[PDB]
Amino acid sequence: PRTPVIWLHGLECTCCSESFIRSAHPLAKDVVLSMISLDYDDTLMAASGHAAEAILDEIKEKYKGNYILAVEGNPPLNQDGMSCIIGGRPFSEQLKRMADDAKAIISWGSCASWGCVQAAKPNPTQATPVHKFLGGGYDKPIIKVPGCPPIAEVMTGVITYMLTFDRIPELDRQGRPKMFYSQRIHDKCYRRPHFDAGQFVEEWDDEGARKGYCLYKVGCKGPTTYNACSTVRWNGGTSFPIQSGHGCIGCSEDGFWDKGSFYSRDTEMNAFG
Amino acid sequence: PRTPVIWLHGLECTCCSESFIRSAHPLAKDVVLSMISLDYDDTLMAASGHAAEAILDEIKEKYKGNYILAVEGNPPLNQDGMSCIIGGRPFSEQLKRMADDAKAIISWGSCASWGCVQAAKPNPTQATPVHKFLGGGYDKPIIKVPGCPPIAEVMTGVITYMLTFDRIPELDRQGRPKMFYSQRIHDKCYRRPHFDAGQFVEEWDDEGARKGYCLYKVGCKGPTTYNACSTVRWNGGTSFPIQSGHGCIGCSEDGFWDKGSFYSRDT
Amino acid sequence: SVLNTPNHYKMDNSGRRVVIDPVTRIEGHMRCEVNVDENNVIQNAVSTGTMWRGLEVILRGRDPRDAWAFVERICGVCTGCHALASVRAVEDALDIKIPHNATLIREIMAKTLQIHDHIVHFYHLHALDWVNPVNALKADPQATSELQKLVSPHHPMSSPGYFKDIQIRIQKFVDSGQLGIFKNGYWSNPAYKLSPEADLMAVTHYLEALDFQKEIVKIHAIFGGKNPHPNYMVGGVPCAINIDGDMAAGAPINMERLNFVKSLIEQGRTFNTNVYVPDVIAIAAFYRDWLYGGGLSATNVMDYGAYPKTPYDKSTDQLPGGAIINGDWGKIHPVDPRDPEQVQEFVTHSWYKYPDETKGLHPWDGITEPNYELGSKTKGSRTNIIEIDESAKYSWIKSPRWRGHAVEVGPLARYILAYAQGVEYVKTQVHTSLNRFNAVCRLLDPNHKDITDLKAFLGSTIGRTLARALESEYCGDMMLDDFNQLISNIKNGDSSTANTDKWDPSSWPEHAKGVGTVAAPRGALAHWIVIEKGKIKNYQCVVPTTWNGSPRDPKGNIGAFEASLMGTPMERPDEPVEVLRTLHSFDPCLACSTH
Amino acid sequence: SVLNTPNHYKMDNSGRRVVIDPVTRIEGHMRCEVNVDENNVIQNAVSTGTMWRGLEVILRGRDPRDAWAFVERICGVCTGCHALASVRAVEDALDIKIPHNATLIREIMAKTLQIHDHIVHFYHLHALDWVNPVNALKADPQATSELQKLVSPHHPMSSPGYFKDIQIRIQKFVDSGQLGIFKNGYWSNPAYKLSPEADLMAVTHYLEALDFQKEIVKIHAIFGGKNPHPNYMVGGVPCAINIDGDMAAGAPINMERLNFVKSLIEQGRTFNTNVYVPDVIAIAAFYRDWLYGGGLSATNVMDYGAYPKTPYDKSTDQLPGGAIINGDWGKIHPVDPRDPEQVQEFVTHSWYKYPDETKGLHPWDGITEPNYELGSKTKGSRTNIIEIDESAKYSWIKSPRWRGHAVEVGPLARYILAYAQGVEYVKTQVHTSLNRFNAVCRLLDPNHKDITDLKAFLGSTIGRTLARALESEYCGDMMLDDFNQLISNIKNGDSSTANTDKWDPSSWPEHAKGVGTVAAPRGALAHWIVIEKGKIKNYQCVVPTTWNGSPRDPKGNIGAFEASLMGTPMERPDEPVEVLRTLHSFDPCLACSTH
Ligand code: SF4
Ligand code: SF4
Ligand code: F3S
Ligand code: F3S
Ligand SMILES: [C-]#N
Ligand SMILES: [C-]#N
Ligand SMILES: [C-]#N
Ligand SMILES: [C-]#N
Ligand SMILES: [Fe+2]
Ligand SMILES: [Fe+2]
Ligand SMILES: [Mg+2]
Ligand SMILES: [Mg+2]
Ligand code: 3NI
Ligand code: 3NI
Ligand SMILES: [O]
Ligand SMILES: [O]
Ligand SMILES: [O]
Ligand SMILES: [O]
Ligand SMILES: [O]
Ligand SMILES: [O]
Repeated sequence: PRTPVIWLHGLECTCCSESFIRSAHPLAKDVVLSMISLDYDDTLMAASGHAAEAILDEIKEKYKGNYILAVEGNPPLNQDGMSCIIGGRPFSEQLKRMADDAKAIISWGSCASWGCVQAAKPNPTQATPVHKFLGGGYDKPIIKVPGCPPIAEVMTGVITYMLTFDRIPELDRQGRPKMFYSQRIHDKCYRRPHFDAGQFVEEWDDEGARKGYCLYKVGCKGPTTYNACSTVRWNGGTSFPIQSGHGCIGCSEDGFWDKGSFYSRDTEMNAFG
Repeated sequence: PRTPVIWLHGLECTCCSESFIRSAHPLAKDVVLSMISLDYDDTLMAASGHAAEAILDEIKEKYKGNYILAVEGNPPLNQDGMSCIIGGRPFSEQLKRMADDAKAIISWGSCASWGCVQAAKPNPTQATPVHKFLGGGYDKPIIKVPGCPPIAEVMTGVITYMLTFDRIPELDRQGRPKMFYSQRIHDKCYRRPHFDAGQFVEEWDDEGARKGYCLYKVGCKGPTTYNACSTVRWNGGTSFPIQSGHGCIGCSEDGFWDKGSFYSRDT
Repeated sequence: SVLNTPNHYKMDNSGRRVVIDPVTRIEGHMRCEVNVDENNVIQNAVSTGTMWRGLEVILRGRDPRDAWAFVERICGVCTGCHALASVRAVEDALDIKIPHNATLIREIMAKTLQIHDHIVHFYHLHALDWVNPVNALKADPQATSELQKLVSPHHPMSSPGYFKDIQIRIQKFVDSGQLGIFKNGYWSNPAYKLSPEADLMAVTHYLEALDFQKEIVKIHAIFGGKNPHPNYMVGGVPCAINIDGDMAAGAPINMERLNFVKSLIEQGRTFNTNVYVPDVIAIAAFYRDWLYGGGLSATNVMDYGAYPKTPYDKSTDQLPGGAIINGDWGKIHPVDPRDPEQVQEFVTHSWYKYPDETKGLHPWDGITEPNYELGSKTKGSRTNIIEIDESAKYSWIKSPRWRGHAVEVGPLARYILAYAQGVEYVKTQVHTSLNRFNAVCRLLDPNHKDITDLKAFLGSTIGRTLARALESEYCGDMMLDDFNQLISNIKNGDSSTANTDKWDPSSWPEHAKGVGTVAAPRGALAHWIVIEKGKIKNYQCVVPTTWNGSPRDPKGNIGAFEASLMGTPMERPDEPVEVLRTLHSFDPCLACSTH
Repeated sequence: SVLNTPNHYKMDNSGRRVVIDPVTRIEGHMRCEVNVDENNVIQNAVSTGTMWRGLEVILRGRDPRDAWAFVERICGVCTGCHALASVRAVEDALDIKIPHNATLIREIMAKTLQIHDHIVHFYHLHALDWVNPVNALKADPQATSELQKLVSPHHPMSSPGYFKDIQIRIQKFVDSGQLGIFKNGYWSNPAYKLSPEADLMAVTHYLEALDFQKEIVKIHAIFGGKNPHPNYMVGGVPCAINIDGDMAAGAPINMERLNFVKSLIEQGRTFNTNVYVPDVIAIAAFYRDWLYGGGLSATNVMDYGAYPKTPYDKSTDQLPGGAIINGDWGKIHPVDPRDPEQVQEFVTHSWYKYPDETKGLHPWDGITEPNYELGSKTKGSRTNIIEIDESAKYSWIKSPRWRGHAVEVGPLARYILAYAQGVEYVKTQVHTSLNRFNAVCRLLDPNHKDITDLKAFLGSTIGRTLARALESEYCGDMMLDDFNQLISNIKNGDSSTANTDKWDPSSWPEHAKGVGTVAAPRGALAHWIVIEKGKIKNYQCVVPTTWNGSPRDPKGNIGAFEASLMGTPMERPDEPVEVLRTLHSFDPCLACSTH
């Protein structure tokens, strides 16, 4: 029998669900038919309304302590939580109930990990990442898989790791799997030789742009951003933001929306600053 | 009508033909059915013997001045040229004859471009690259597309450029298309951050190897090698030598077999 | 109560109330409540958007050049369309004209999104309202192959053994007792009308579409870095072109990348023509006697218009816009997103506050101040809604109107508008689709009488679904034309991709306002920006699902979702397949609707 | 002359002489000459390798650690097998044991090569000896679909419309008058026995195989950087493994790379079983009356043996080796590549010199000194060979013998050896394949009497062709096993990939010798190295096509190519379809043969 997965959706844009189904290997079809049991997921699921709710009830008891709770999006705390209503009740109540009997949590994406766009100033809904919502006393692992969205093969790679090797992958201090989040973009960037030579895009579509010069001067946040974009890359290894000519915007990092303008130059560059 | 292409084969291993059919986009099937007319190619063609030779005769005359001559491999000059025999005669005579009425030549791979492995010391057959065999008087473009073999999409990219844009691509001083050969591996290498930090593989399967550290100290020739391996990459963008853990051996560069041990540093 | 709406509906909430919360197989969060009469016919419908994030609020004070990335995150399904609206709105405000190739690449990205979004919507969100996978286990593989060959003769994937292998896989899945995404489906409801063989074909194609969809978005990865959420920028596209020059292999766009795009385009065209369009036609034929769900599409439709063959010349739009009102397809009313008397948003039945709530605000004047407040007739409590009170505020969705009219937006709106404006590609698609539909109907019913009434055929849930598929096909052909134009431009010497004349805010006027429009997958999208001293002073979005999913306005007009449900009989009100089928035909994007 | 060979042939060159130069649809360069009697039956056959490069010479003085990259370039078709032989030879000489994962990854690369090489050989090199693309244009697409469903019920790609679309594309190519690779093919020769429907099915599959083949080699790209010509190293594999640790995404092998490999493996298995194997069986049935070409295969076969389930333990070889001589399948003679009385190479009829040309040299004692010299009975001149003089030196291929015996090598040799040694997987494949063959024959002839004689079945050009396909299927299954073992090793804590104890030449003995063996796609491969003071003193290769394409030895025994043509009738000697079909069934690699 296949590992039960409950995939909840809070305040979100659905990019993490979309990314997941882009996976080249394993295919999403095979993950759902043969690897896990995707027992609840508002995006793909047959049942609605009362029939959907019933599933939650049933899984929760049938598989108490044995389901993975995957969370996309996040709970709002403003508007008495009714800026995200599910079954007539705050999403936060759904999240808490299912968290209580989960084996482990996967915080998909920057929304569940950190807050993402709805949490940017002034955060009208008091959108709150999963780990902060559950607080310091929550006693099960929370695996943060950040990015807006994460890379597809990173998402399915986390799942296949757990299914193949029978353990939670090693996590850094922020809860991110070292499998994918233990280097900065700039630590494995093929444009680095240009950075080193002082060869930059100075203005869009300049000489440097057409040669693939470094994007630091046009705002690349790769120097401060931990992700697999420059190694695994995106959409079956096709590209990543920097390859296609736009700097990293920092989208896996806590607080990236408020770090500064995407076209502001990254900090912490000198070891004598 | 589709552009006539005559693909000759001298002394070779056939890796350039193999690479060509790996092309992800365009597919080889589509190149041959719809883009070019692959009129002669010992590897894939139906006809043999006399029937095969007859096509060369016919294409030459019928398309005089209007076919692209693609060459894989190279002509030997030792053994009276009979270390590469085609139709009972030296390959060099075939090459000369077809070069005389080509519109342009594509020198596929390091064999046709430079000499490759058979030309490494002491070069028993006096294997000679196409441009040197034809000499300084040869009056048509020779497009060198080096590498052992070249990347598949580089090979089909050269052909699609010529068909789409109606010109020979701009070439560097060595005859290589700037489209693909105007940066060194090291100039676009994703392991460069490690080179810069003095983070190297020092011994196979060391800590550095397991973190993807730079391969300079185990002999990577990327600092002196011009190719698209670190940008386009190999086999539908899947990998390249360095990504998979072995240094570049320099395989697109003239003389790479005799530049020293592959595991000795690039100096 | 019985409410007689100005748009000619009688909303009657005295019958039995049915609540659907969550509405699944949408993006985001929705609640729908209906009332049914003693004959199980819907006599009232209530559309509730159940989420809000506040992007309009979050944008205030930020740099207009950054906005696209924020608003792109309105939605990961229609990923990129908000970025495109944004950059266009800023370029409008600042009088920026972009290079040809930037226009084309943006259009290529847009048409990629349309194809991806439409295909995934039909198979992965919609199909389970028409397809019963459990019944597919009853199919004969040889008869399934026969059906396949008739539905789509060119599709190679028809072997009986292939269908049998698919069937074995789904049987294994079911026999496992872990039914996952099929658990608790309404599979015994007679509202499901396909044969076992058609169910098996359709499930087969669901799987083929899940495998296919990841390929087409590689066009976004090439031009935009990644999918979801490709990159954009004000003044051009970031994906600089270098085909033949020094360092070309290191440029974003080079020969190899162009060859890859060509390949991807062709794969998408083939899937449209061989799998998606033929499936929608055939499933429509099985459902030929179920023509409910037309709603407003019968009367009031709108789009801003898109895809001009000549950049910046809307008379050349390949999906021409305007508004048809009161069902008169002979009168195309021009739509101006700048006119304060045209697009207006009301909040009387929404969870927002205005100083003067009698007003509809044009979006340059828009206000987004949350006001979560339940009416005094609510059953339940503030944090436990049992039956929402639709006489008061009942949604996070604002109420957009056009000159005070409620309209439907989306592919069907655009198809009606294009048909009515003499777009020959569209007319041909519609007529040949009708002809194909009637042929498949005659396969199924040899006494079938051909359908000839185009208003009846298009103005339905089936017609809405068909128009979406046809639009996908049209987008694939247009995108190929755009690619060929890009190649031509490069061949004639133009590899330029960005205009930086107005990159620096020192070049901007102190005060500026702009609007950017997009033919987004779900209909008419626009963003309205007000800039002051380099910063965003106001930023208001009105998105397709905002229109369609709208609650009532101060005069009581109902929006497109509510209208579409009125008068639909349900086999089993408590297993509301019909509701889902019709709502899903709009492709609701609830994160979009509320932003 | 009439020459009565010690291996029981009568080579008679008094009949009409037919010259084939070039032999196309091989790797590299070959010339073949035959003589036919008055009944157009071949009574003499002459194998000439028409190229030489001198890799053995070139290696002298170089570092053993570099050798693999040089010898890999012996061949880009069987790309990697020489690298593998090389590192194994150096590791043998220096007593290096590699980690289990290195063993496994090398086997996965080897099996990837087998599959790729076998599929491309059959479709792209061999098929046009059996398949008439012109006749495919006469096929009925509906009857083609029916044939396809019979040949391979599980393959999905069977629609009549698909086969019609393929036909349309070939018709357009023909209609263009630019016939390219099909130009002047022998398409009116009655040696072509397929129905038009089988020809169309097979052309369809040629195109499917051309699209597929580029996928499987992505396994080489992941473990070895690139294909053709993946990287290797002495003591391990360079593709270090890090699944879970710091910087895993930047390691050569991580979780995503493993998932990619799994996907690729399964795609290959599927193509083997659904496309390749069924095609060869079905084509064989159409050729059931054409059982020519056995040659040495049912008397004298050899392989070194490969793929041990327990590393470094040959009694566990999944393709066990040995030599069968004189047709006694009940006696497996052990083969020892170290024994100077076993493998020896003669040059009596080759373009080389030895000090004592009467000797056969074991490869540790081998000599490669070129001697291009034509016999005084040659028709033509040194640079214009009209008819080669096979009584003298007539090839760049040396003459390898095993204890003085001429033997055939290749997948057919391995299948006979494996069958004879009780390998149940192989026994099952042979018997099921014979049954399937006879089933198709009876579909073609209800009056068919089943073929039961295995020596006659397997010992033919058909059998040689079938054995190659079966081997591909077996390699896919074994490769999956290897992958699962690699995952198990990693799960139990072992991610190691290299042994560096002997990396530095200071750790080496001043004198050492070694031999590395491989079950290469075409048969028995070995490299013999002699090391002196850190440098290569001697490096000798004896490759599969060296064995098969061998010229005569001092006693007059003929090799496998020459034997296989003897006794074959030709419909049209000047349109030598039968010669091509049989030579091609050996998959000649002439660059390999001569190195
Ligand atoms: S700043 Fe950005 S583009 Fe430049 S080297 Fe670093 S990560 Fe790459
Ligand atoms: S030496 Fe080789 S591995 Fe290191 S950065 Fe340069 S090219 Fe990359
Ligand atoms: S913007 Fe995000 S997708 Fe990667 S390159 Fe930067 S972390
Ligand atoms: S060895 Fe050759 S394939 Fe590329 S990485 Fe170096 S030029
Ligand atoms: C949104 N479409
Ligand atoms: C979007 N609606
Ligand atoms: C070679 N095999
Ligand atoms: C290889 N022979
Ligand atoms: Fe949207
Ligand atoms: Fe070989
Ligand atoms: Mg708004
Ligand atoms: Mg040798
Ligand atoms: Ni959306
Ligand atoms: Ni070979
Ligand atoms: O969206
Ligand atoms: O959306
Ligand atoms: O949305
Ligand atoms: O080879
Ligand atoms: O070979
Ligand atoms: O070879």
